[PDB]
Amino acid sequence: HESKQSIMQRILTVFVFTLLIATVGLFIGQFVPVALMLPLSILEVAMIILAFWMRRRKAVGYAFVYTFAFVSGITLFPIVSHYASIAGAYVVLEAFGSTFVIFAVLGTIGAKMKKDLSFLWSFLLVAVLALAVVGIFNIFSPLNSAAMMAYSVIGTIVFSLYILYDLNQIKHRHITEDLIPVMALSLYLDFINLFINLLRFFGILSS
Repeated sequence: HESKQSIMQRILTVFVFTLLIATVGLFIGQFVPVALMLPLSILEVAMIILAFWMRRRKAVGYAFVYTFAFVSGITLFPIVSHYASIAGAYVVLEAFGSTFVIFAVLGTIGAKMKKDLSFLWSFLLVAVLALAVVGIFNIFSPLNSAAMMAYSVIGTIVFSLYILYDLNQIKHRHITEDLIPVMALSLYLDFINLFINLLRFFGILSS
């Protein structure tokens, strides 16, 4: 017999693990040949689309989530490599740090606050869809410095709210132990998408 704590603690545990696993992949990704790396524009929007797509009421298993963490890690290297080659490698750690305290604070506030934030789902879902549209647009008609900057701020807001909203809904909704991987998967996609948005913002700002 589970409690709402053990369920939540297990989700946060898997989440931490996905982060580690991805980081392993990020290391390995530095060895992928140039002929096998995807364009920056495509990778960036890909993570948005996945964050929407993997946010389905379908239940997935741990094997899927950890493999997705490892392989996304590898493929997201060209992003880290780009914004570090225009602002210095220190901006990667800076972006990680901000993403970290943001998640840690908004996550905690979200998991303990009294109100039920369920009414945000439509606003949030429309927002990620708008981010995706601009991201697809960016592939065929590249945005300028101020535009990508403004975009990253919107994205920073949207996913910051998603971290708060997910930890809140994890508390309020009926979450059985079979929905543990997909909740962890979503939190991972929140984190990663918030990381990319912050990296692009601070990357551009330092050049």
